[PDB]
Amino acid sequence: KFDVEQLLSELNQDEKISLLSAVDFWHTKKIERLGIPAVRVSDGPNGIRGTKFFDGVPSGCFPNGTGLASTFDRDLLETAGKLMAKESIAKNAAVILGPTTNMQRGPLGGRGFESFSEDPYLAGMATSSVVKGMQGEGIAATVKHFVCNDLEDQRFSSNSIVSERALREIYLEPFRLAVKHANPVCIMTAYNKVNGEHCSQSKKLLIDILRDEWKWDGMLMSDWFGTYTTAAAIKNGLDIEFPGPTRWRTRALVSHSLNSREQITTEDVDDRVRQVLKMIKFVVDNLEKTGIVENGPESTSNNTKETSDLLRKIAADSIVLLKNKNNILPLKKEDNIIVIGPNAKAKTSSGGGSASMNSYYVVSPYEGIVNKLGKEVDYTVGAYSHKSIGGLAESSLIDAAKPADAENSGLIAKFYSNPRSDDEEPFHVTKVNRSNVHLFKHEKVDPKNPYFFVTLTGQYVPQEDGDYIFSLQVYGSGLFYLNDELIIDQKHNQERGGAGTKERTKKLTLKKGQVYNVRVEYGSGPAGGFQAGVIKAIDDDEEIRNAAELAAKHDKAVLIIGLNGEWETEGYDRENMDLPKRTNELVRAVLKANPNTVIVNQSGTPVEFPWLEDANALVQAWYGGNELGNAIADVLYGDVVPNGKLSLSWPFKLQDNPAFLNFKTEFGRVIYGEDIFVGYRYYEKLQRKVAFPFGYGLSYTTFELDISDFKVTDDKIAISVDVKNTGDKFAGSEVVQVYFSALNSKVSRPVKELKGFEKVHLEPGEKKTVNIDLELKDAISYFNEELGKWHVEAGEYLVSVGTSSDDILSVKEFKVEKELYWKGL
Amino acid sequence: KFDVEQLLSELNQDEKISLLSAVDFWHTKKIERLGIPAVRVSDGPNGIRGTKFFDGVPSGCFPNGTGLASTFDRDLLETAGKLMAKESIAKNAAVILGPTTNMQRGPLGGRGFESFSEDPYLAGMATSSVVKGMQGEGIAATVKHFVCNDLEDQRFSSNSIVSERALREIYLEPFRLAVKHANPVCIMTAYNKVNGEHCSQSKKLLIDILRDEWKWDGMLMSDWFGTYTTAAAIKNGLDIEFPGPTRWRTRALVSHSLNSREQITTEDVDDRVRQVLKMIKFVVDNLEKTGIVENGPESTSNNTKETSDLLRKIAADSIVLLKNKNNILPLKKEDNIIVIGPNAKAKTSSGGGSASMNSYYVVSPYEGIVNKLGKEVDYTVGAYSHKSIGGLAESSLIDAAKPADAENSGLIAKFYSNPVPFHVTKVNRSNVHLFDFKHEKVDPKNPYFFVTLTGQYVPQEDGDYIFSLQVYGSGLFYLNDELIIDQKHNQERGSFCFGAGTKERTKKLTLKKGQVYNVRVEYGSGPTSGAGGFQAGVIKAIDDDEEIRNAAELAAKHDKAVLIIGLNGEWETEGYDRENMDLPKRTNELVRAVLKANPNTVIVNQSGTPVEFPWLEDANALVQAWYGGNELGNAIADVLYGDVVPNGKLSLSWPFKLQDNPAFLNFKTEFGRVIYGEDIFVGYRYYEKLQRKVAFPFGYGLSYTTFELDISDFKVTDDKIAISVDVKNTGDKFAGSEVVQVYFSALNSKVSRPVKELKGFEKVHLEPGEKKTVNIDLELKDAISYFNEELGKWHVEAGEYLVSVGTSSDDILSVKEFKVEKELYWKGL
Ligand SMILES: OC[C@H]1O[C@@H](O)[C@H](O)[C@@H](O)[C@@H]1O
Ligand SMILES: OC[C@H]1O[C@@H](O)[C@H](O)[C@@H](O)[C@@H]1O
Repeated sequence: KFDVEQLLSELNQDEKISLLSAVDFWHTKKIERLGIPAVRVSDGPNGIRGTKFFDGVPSGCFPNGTGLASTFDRDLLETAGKLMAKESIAKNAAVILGPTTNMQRGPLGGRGFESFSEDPYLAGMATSSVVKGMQGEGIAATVKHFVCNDLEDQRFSSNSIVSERALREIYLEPFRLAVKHANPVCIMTAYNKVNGEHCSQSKKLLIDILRDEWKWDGMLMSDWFGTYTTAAAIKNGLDIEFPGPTRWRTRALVSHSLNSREQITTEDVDDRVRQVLKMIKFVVDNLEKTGIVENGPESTSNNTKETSDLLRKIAADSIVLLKNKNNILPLKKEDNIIVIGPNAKAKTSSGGGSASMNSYYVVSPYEGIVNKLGKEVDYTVGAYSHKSIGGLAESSLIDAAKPADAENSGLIAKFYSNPRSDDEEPFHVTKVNRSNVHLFKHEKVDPKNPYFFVTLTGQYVPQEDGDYIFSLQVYGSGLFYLNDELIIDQKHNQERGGAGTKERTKKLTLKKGQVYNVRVEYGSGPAGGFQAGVIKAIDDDEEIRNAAELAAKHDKAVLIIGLNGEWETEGYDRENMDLPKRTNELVRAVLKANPNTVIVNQSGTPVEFPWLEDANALVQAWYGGNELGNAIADVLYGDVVPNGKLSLSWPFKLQDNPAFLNFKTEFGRVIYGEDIFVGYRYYEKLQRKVAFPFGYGLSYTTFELDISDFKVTDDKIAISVDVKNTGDKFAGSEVVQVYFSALNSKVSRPVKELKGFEKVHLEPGEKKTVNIDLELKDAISYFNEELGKWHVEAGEYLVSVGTSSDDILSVKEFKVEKELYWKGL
Repeated sequence: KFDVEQLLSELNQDEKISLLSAVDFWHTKKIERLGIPAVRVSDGPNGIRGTKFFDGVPSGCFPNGTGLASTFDRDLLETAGKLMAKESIAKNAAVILGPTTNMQRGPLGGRGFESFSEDPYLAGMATSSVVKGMQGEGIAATVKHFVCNDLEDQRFSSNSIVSERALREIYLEPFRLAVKHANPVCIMTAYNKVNGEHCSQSKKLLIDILRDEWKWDGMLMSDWFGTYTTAAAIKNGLDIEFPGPTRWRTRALVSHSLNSREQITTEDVDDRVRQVLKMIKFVVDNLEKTGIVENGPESTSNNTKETSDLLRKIAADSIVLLKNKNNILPLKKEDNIIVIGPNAKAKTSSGGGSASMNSYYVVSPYEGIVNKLGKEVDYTVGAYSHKSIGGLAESSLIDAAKPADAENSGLIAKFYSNPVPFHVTKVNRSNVHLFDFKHEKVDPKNPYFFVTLTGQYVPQEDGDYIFSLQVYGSGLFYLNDELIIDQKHNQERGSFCFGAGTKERTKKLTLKKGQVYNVRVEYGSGPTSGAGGFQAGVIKAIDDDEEIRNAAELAAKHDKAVLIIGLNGEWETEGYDRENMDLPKRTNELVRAVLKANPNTVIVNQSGTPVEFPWLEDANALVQAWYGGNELGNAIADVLYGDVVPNGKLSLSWPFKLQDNPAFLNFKTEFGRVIYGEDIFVGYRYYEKLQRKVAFPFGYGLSYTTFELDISDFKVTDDKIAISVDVKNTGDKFAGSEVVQVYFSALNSKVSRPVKELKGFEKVHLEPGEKKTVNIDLELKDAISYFNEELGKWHVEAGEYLVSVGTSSDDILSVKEFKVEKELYWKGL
């Protein structure tokens, strides 16, 4: 018993106002007097960070959305969201800030890795599965970012200018599917504008569509700081401003607007408060099922074998095999192999930003291979591809003459009020594990005028002789000292490189075995952050040469390449679709030296493979979460048979893509020039060849399918597809994909549209039948912009059933006589 | 060598934003780096209160605006300007929040008293004159409130709905006249809306009209808290938010708006900042001439004879003699008088609100007469008419074991952060006004504190005493540590604190003459149940029926009775409007009784706006004094006795009955709106068009001498009208001033006009038999235009016009016609 209307009747005006914003970054407002508790929310869509970045409680990191979507497996995505709920309860977060489902209208989007698919049906069913899995556990979902936050560049002001047809068919559509099938408890409004109006105060989006048309009854929260007005946001449907303390909705701003008849009425305030109360009721109603403790502690209690195995399956099923000539794959355990490449020993579990977290652990691909084979594995780096140098904390000690324990590994961070007599004391001390230090709450730290200083210390011991490059990045100020000798100055002259500085570096000749003193004196942000790193310097030409040489001296090479969460991050978009640095040269040399090299690529979004024609085996890993390396091993050796399909089009070159010319905010606007033609919708219409198309992925076995039954009423389509593993060696899963085409429509349309899919597991020689039933209106409508309505048009239509958007294997023609106009769900 | 553009180029973005709001109730932002000092500003339009209300430095209270305009004396008004400036310097206020020129479309307006006149011409010229005086002495004026802040009711939300023609002709006009002749340094935007949009964010008012059309380059400040958006107020031309600390213009609100492309660009901000820079430049460029000292102290250095001379004079010339049958006046020293009435011994210097201040002294009328004759004068109170009961601090002592001295005369006030001491201040005024109470240990954003109020009280009489408590916050009143008055439990809504505080709660007790009693008031400030305030008071109860009789009989045994009546600054105040035009309580019944027993009585009324005199027909001598400021009593004497020959003329129409007024049915905010239904027909323009008779018509007042005039030269050119008027004091006993008023009529206009409109005036002082000539020059377009709403331009229409020269709107003595051959349409100034 938490009663929304009786509480609305009992709250005073000031309490009403106080419910319309969050208290701090993660919490709503407790109202002891009426039994209304504070609710914790937490990022993000691929696992749960909890209440802090710096010194964060470790957690279960899932694979990233585009990887998730590539499973084409609702049941699994549903399991995944169920796991995300357990991870959340472990952090005592009653509400998750995920899934994310904006749209990769082009490939360069900085958060492209974080959403699901360029296809609105796949995005919407992925979204709907994850939310259903979260909410079945009684943890609330927050679908974000509503809507058209499809690039990062200047997102707070960016105006997405988009027709009502593209808006309905591509960008609103995954939210519609999620609402219709999963009823999320919350939605987060976007930072941007749509057609001139910030989403967070758009009556069209937040009220006309979400409320009047869809009848969705959940709670809208702003993206963080993504509120832009006092009264209009309240009038126009933004239920709660995050984070607190409130900027736009103080008691004085709000009640002054009420008393002065400016814009809003008490009815507007109530309407927003009611919606907050309903989200609160969902949380309180599930407290018995979840065990959430208000302002409770955060643990690593979900860090179990059950969780590890599941994160492993999810990661392995995300992987997409893109090429496999000559049976390079699977590898045999007895193959003589070398592992090469910049991503080989990296732990690229996620993209950057709010979706990232602190992990229990991350298994590198190298380690995955080591674990697989149960012994040492030859290795060479081949080339570097980092955006900035980190790795200092990850390879440092407090006192070198003590063993590399967990208690002794890392750096000590000592916080100070002043930068001081011998006798000032640290007001906080933390063991620092990761080099990038992100800021953070303390009583000696003034909330929004936060001035403090960090003394970061430890010992670094070189494992090889030669040159080593040290680095510092600060937002604020700091100085780097090695053996109490200044080596890098980020105090005196500063250059912006997005709020903070450019990396400054110092190359130094060091000696294997010897203990050097690392001390970094940092100055608080005027809330801040910094990164002191170190990397062993290499001779790039010689290292390419070496990797080539080594590759020639082994049967097989495994080259692990790609991008990382610094190249793909909330905050900015990519400049280009290139792999970094000398990667491409590394790859050319290795392919020349051993043509039977398997290439495994980790990225959230497409990259150009210029050497593609010479690459005989190519695997798309994605960013795999905690178990990424094990999952990769599973696929390479065939303990998992690759079963993922691309959730994205993979064009040859950046210029081929439909958003090539409009993927930048210029004069504050982004024109959606391609209209409905996004992803494969674009490339099939132009008949432009791509490297790999939507829905593509190979297996180690072969499959065949046909429509084995088909029926249409005036209202419905039922289709039965027979699928069979025609191989005699591997069991495996195939993804049946159902596309619709209009054969004689008055209106321009995509060549075909995904409207169904089923994933089916088959032992060698096994045959199964999957059923796919849809209401016509789901399958064949388009949005009629002039009439302001969806339209099931009379005509002839074709269903195409296949294993990719290209690989169509069975079709059926049918007729539609019953025309229908509609709105809503 | 303060260079507006150099500074604007130099300020960083956070410095820019910090300029767009004030730091506290009274100061702008110091930018030390750039030698931009904190400008102090101060209320009000009739005297300079200074930086605090409670425990405030005493000042020179001028008479209230309707009084001032009644002088019809530009020179004298310009002189009061200078005096106001000098009083401003004494307080280290570089900027004055005045003059006030909203418009008495009806008589009931809470701040009716504060403005000048229902006449756009009179109010414009009074405004211009007062402003010229102020700014010749280098102190900046702030003409307020722009615009249509014409009742008090719900004024933060009130939507003044008014045609463009009325807007232009009546409400905007006095601002137009002030900008045109006087160029005030600042203007203050009104709290209210005009046709659906809050003044403080109306592009139409603040930019299209004020900037684009009039070309005025001053700075716009908000009324206090009257900002309602972050970005739209910045974009639509509101230069600075008052008071600090900012609500709508925090560095975060503004810079988030800018960075998120929400509504405002950096241009808009520059544009605001710039105007602010100019106001500051004015102040800086006059620091030598004025000697103002940034965050300076507050002195009473101007409490001087010279200054008192002038207040006495300005007060004297504001008085309007309305009736004088049978030569009851001037009173003669040898006359046997008794002074009677509710306002005889009271000190009603001003109207209520931000116009008020702490005075050096107020000479009551009773005292004024005492001073003139120099002997005890017989008196009886006659009746009470206070709205609420005060007095308690005034007539009390810290220790009963001491004499009635300076620092023993008051109560002690102690301030705690917990209920029952950061500050201790000795209190002499019963109204404890905490609105701008500042303190190191008080949060301006949340002013949470308590007051214990203490001292002892000694009654000079035997009977019932009525005690009173009034609060905004919470209060408890104990006499002798016994609970007598409860303002904690079940509060009601009444008129205290601009209508926000409590109804008066009182306790009748029996007391003993000379007996010491203990007074303890325990007060919680506003946040505990704006900082707020409270009032504890006491008054001697009277037999109300007997007290009338007593006065009536006493009046009968004297040659002449002097009956002092009217309102005061609790009946008439910022914050709410009057409910009716009635004299308070048993006042009328006193006058009916006194008039019947002694037909030789002079009534002196004090009000800022009209009241009904239902016994008008029986009163033979009737004088209107307004609210006279410090020298109010001495000025009443001067005119009563003929040392000043009454010379004021009414700034307002004075109808017989409230129902008679144009705004009878729409002088209340309803559904957040006020429909200005009478359109241009405001004041005399209403009455003359309806041929409705009034008790006393606009521009009316008597003398103790007689006058005649005629037009002795009349010339028309293309742009100008020259008129000459010969005026003679045709009496033989008294020297005096007559006011020549010049009105205009359109005779065959295509458009409904008023019967005539005030367009020029002159005051001329004439010894018995003296004749003089006065010369009025006016530009044609400014005399005879109406606003053509359809074309959105002023129109000088072809046809015939009539000029009426008279000594009131109802006493035309001479006329002249001219023809206008060719029309002109025009905008601007
Ligand atoms: O980190 C909290 C939130 O902040 C914003 O930066 C992001 O756009 C959201 O996706 C995220 O949930
Ligand atoms: O004191 C500052 C301001 O206070 C407000 O209450 C009044 O409306 C203004 O006229 C005055 O100048």
